Amino acid sequence: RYTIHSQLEHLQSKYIGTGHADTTKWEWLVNQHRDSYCSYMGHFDLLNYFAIAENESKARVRFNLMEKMLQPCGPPAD
Amino acid sequence: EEQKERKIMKLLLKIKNGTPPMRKAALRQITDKAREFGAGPLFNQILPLLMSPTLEDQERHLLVKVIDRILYKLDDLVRPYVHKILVVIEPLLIDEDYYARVEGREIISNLAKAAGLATMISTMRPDIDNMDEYVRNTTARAFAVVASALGIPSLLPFLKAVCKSKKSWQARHTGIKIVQQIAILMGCAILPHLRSLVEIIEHGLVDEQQKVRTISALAIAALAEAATPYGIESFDSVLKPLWKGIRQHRGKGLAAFLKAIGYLIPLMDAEYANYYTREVMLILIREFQSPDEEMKKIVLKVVKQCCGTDGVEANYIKTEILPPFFKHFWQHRMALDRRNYRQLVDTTVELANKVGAAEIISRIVDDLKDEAEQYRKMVMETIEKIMGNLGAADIDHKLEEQLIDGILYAFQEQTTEDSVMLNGFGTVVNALGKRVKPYLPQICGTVLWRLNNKSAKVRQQAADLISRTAVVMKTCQEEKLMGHLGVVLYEYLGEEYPEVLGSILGALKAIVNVIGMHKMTPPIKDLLPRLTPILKNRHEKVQENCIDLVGRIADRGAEYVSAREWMRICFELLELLKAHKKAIRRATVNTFGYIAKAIGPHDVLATLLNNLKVQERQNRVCTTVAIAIVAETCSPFTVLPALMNEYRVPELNVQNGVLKSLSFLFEYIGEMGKDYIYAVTPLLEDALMDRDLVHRQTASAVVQHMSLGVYGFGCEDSLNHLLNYVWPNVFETSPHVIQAVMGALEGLRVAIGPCRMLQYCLQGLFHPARKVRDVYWKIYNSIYIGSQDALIAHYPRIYNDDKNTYIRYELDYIL
Amino acid sequence: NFDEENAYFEDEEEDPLEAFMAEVEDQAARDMKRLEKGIRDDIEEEDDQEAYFRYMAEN
Amino acid sequence: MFLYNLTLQRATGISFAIHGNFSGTKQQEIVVSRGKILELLRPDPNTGKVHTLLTVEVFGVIRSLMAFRLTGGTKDYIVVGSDSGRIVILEYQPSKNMFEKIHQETFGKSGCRRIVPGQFLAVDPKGRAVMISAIEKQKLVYILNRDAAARLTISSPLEAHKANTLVYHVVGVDVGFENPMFACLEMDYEEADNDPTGEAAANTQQTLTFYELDLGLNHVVRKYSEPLEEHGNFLITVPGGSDGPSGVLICSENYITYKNFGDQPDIRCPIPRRRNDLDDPERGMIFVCSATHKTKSMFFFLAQTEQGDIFKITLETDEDMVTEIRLKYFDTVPVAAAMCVLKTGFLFVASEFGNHYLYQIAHLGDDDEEPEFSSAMPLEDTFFFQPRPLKNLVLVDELDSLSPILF
Amino acid sequence: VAFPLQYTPRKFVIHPESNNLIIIETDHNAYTEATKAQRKQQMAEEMVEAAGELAAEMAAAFLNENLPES
Amino acid sequence: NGASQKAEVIMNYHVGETVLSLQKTTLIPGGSESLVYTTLSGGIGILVPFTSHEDHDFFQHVEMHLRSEHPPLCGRDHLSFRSYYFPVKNVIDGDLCEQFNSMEPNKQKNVSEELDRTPPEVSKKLEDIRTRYAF
Amino acid sequence: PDLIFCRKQAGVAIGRLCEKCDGKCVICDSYVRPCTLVRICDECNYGSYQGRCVICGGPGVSDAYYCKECTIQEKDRDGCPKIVNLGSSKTDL
Ligand SMILES: [Zn+2]
Ligand SMILES: [Zn+2]
Ligand SMILES: [Zn+2]
Repeated sequence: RYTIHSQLEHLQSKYIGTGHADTTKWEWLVNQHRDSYCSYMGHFDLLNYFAIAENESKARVRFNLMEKMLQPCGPPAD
Repeated sequence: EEQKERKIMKLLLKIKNGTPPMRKAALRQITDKAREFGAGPLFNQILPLLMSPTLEDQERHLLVKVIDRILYKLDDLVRPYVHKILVVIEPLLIDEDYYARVEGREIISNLAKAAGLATMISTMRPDIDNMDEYVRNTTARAFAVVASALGIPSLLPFLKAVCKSKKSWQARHTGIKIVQQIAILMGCAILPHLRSLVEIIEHGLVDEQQKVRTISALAIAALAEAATPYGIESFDSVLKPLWKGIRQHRGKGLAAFLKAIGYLIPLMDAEYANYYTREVMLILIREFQSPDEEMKKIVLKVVKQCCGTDGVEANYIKTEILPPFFKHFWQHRMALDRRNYRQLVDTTVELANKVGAAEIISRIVDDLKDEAEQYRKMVMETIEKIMGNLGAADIDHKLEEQLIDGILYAFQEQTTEDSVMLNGFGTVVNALGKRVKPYLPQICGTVLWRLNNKSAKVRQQAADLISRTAVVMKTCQEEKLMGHLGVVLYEYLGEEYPEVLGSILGALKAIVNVIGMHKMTPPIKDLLPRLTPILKNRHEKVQENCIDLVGRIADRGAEYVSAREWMRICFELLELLKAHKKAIRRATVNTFGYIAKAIGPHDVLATLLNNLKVQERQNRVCTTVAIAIVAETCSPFTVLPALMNEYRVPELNVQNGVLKSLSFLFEYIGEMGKDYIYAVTPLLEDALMDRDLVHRQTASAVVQHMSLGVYGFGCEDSLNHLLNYVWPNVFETSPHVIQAVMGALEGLRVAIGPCRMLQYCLQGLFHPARKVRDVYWKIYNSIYIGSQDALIAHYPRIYNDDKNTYIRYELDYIL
Repeated sequence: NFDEENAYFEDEEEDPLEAFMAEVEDQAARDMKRLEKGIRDDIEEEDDQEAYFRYMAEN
Repeated sequence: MFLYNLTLQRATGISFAIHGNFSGTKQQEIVVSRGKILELLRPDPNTGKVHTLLTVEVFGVIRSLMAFRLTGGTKDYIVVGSDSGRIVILEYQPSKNMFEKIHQETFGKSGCRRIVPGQFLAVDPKGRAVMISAIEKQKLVYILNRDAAARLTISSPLEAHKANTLVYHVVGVDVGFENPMFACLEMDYEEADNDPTGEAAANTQQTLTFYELDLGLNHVVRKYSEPLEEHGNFLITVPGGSDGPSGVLICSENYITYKNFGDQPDIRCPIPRRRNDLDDPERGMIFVCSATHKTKSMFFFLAQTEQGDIFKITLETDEDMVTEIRLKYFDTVPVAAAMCVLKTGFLFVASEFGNHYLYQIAHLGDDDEEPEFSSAMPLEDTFFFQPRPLKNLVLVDELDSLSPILF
Repeated sequence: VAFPLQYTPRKFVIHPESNNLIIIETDHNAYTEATKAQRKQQMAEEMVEAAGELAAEMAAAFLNENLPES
Repeated sequence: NGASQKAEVIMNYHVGETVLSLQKTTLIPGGSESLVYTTLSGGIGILVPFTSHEDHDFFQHVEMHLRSEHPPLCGRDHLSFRSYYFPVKNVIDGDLCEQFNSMEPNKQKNVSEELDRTPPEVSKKLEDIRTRYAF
Repeated sequence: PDLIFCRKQAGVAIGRLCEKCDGKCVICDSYVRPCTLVRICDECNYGSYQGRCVICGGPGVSDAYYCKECTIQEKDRDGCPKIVNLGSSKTDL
């Protein structure tokens, strides 16, 4: 039963941010927000943009984005 | 119970003889039950299976992994068994196998970490003055290993005490040997502790025991080699006693002292190097004149190391070292040994590298005419290496005289044939280049004489000489001699020996490559009909050289042959496009390209498409390759309409062949296929909507190769149109078809963008139907793993509900 | 351990260690009389291959 | 339409600035990172002017930048973390005036991704290991070595992955020729995702974790892990070995903390505040950047707040324990992205926006009557200082920068 | 050549007749001059009401000196 | 989804910095028109058209050969970096094309042999398009 | 078929190919445009496994490559591509 194709599909499910047919809107959007914040911290001119728009320092913006990564979108249901 | 625990430790048999899954499961089980099992039974079962005489290397590696994992869990519970572990695995530190040593080192490291430093010292202490050299040797090696595992500063006090012991010169010997083994095992990572190690061992150079003095010198040499090039401030209190000792001692001890000197001198600055080299060089000449083989092997290395430092002068070398060196070191007994032979050649090449090639070559050239084959061989090796490193810019007349005389004599009198003389001849003449005009006649006379007879190995050697010398034979403004030897080569074309045939084919190819296709003495019109039946030989060397020769002819001299013969040659070469050897395959691809360029596509493609239908699978692949080669060499503008007329024929097993051809063709031409997507889209639209599954699979392969081949050239309109026809096939239950469709989709991701793919995919991620959701999440997971960061810009806007915030506000900021 | 030089050299054969051995012996005895630290992520966590085998066994 | 792209004036903003002996001589240079440009600057000690030696486009996004050298060497190397899934080591060649690529090792996919490393770079102070880390879950360690020709050698990487974990900052710990150590600010989010009441998100703590690399056994061990009182941004490596203790300074909101593994207790000092401050009373204060300077006798730290005030930081020690932290107002400069203290007494300030500045350090060891603050002072309330014009620094050079262009 | 500004500039237009610039400058997290002056006055009086020997007034020195915001 | 009639994209390019200004203008007296842009990092660049097909084919070949022989310094792929969010469409990168003048003479010789020219002839074609629009 | 990929973190070892499967891509089995050099993990290059073929396991005589299509799609950025036989044991086929 051990094929390459079922090994590929199982390794895809291990990559964080990947979903299946029982993924909820909450999970999908939490993934979206988390890698959005990581990408803002990676790209230097997007961070420059936000730091000019809200009149803050870049270290302060990075710290705020880090703090927002623990619970974006609020708490889950149930 | 004790009788049950072995029955459970059958986990070991599971680990040794089992598949990867069983091995991993049993590894887990034993590493979670190690503490409950205990160090007694675990090792009482592991050690016999480790010292079994029928164990293999992979099972030993697996057992090493098991020992590591159980030592991690049992941390101090092994103290009452350290001695047993060490008795079993103290060998494998001196084994002949390289991996046995590595695994023994890993086991000793993990054991020294599980137990303490104190336990290891208390267990290994008594076997330090044991009167068996073998035991002391392994104890020193194991102490070096535990030092590498626990850090040197932990073992510095024990060594400081054991190297100054007053009761056992055997213990002193063992401690200094431990320092030497530490240096050898750890390398340049000893540099922060150099001063401490040298201070521990420096009192041993003046010991009253000769064995202790010798091991101290060897340890100093090991530390210097490990520290190279840094660290010389830590060797002064040895710099003085070492030079006093080389002026006082004689024998083995002198040999060790000189080895240490030789390692220390390349560490110094210019003045220190010069001074210390003068001293060591005086005693080094006295040892130049010596009987002992080990002594001479040491002395050669010391000369090589001294003469390579910056402070030592080329003039001083020329006036003091070279006369006695060449006087005592270049003789037949030096030629007879092997290790000393290899050391002497290297020392002489490196001496030339600083003194000039002229000095060395002019000193050893006249020995090229000698009655000793091995002496001639050694001289030729040395001269060839020197002229390959430095060149001939400093060689002058009366020296080229002797050089050419000698290499000619050495080539002629060679009885046993080996590539040394061949490569020396080649290097010498190619380093001369333009300057050897006045010698080419007698050179070519010698080559012809060797080629005319002599058992065909002389013939093959002469053929290789021609091969590697033809370039300078023409660039020296000379063509009649190479024309004549090409004629006599062409006469040698029916041979009993394939390796000689390959060599003469190579010589012919080298000649036709440099000489004009005009202006040539053997005519192509008579050469090629002789070449054509050789294409049937099955020796790989013959095949490759013959095909390469025919390719060179078709490339430069196409206007001397008829399209009929070119057609026959094409159809004889066709089946070699899938040969088992990479060299034959690449040679055939090149030759077919040249011939197709020579004649044209019109009538070749006729027969190719003709036999597309009447051939079976193993022969169809070569036809597909040939079609793609023709389209690459003569633009696919001439191939595609004829190939699509073949699809217009109403027959499966023909339309499939056309589709396979198109797939491999786009894959092979690459970015050239960007002008031909619109021409092919209607065929693919028909094929992607078809009842036959193989049609759709092959058409998706075509789309994939097209989209990956054109990337960054702007065919997004055509590929969007095709994506509209690829997408309806994602709801396919057949494995190979769905696998082709997914690959086409991943190629279209690269070609079109993740934005369009995400727009197609957002439809069914939250469909009510679980099947639709399955398929769409597969597609989305592909698009997400490839280009995760580009999706930050393409996600749609999702609104806040009562409880959760889903809007991204930073992106709504305006400046 | 092999080198024609090593064989040549290893062929010609014919209080401080007590003040260290004493303390080493005593410390070792004390260490032994105890029954009579970093965690290793790789050893205690399943690998990708182990996870795949477990998933196949489960379903 | 077919177009052609040409740059007229390259970018002038600065993201990172490191300094070392990159040409191999006794001079010191500065390697700066513009966004997608790598630049090498040399300030002259006799005129106080900064010159540009080399500018290269790298056609990527530089995310991290560190320097190192090996024991015994006299030349510094450059390690770059980027948005390629690669780690590269560069060497400056003065005779050719170019960057030569020494090594390049591949570990993942491209783009500024979330679980592929490239965002954090930590190097062992003795130069024998380097860590590269992502914001989530993935850490790799390479071992650095040398051959007899003194050429760099890199090994296969070792993994230090940790699921459901966020990383704030990674730093190499200065142990002296013991096994290399790395320290990270971490946060596990696995329980905040399973609590609908949202109070696992509340009272989730930040930890400080120490990673030890066993060079002899070739594996990574997680050695220490301690929760913190409040969340912190970046860490600072305290010089260790023989020239000091071996811990880290944790910069938090309103505080700075010293920590070390063993019997060392934690020492905290509040950040002093401007007297008669017109700011909003509900805001805290953080440090935005730092710089270390280590002489043969002593060492100190320079640290800047969100308002631009630099504080000089020193540590009072005993045999091996830290007992106090002292703070002292140094000067006010524009808010910096990085600052370097050079030998020969110069402070380079790369501002996060606008022009850059080179200052000369006129006074160290202070002949003045301003107050010093300390962690050993009893306090019920915070410290208060008064800002004033430049006293210890003297402006010598000023580099023009157009960043940011808004219209 | 550089010409200093008060807040962060966002846009400017050019007057066609005179070639003059019309600039708008805005900052988030900021005080206007009137708000700053009134805040300073209010802090000064809530300092001057400390009820502690009032003879030594830091308020008059707080109101007169101003640090340059650049 | 919104309107029936849709606009076509004819050009796509990742610059690497965020642009806040674009203008079509002439920069030098007696020159041609460029598209000027400025970034948030302080950079000023231009986008200029090609005059003939033969000019455009020459610069395409130069960019195609430098992508393989002079690859970016931190391990990025040039085409991949310019296709960051959308695939590149109809733009040649003259910042890469002009790194020809910084290469070593061996590589300059090899690339000029590939383009069937002399290194001084390649350098002169690069300077010619630059001085036609900008300085 | 009981064949998977290794997919562990690859190091500094270089993959080899026997003379049967010599010019193929270790991923897609193609012969067009070998582009990128293959790295394998340290466990798959050890002892008796040193220098064996990545695809089949026979004696290696050349270096293994990724083709250009796999490089473009970034298929060189996954783990070690050595083929593992799950149906047998270590010293088996
Ligand atoms: Zn492939
Ligand atoms: Zn592997
Ligand atoms: Zn194979």
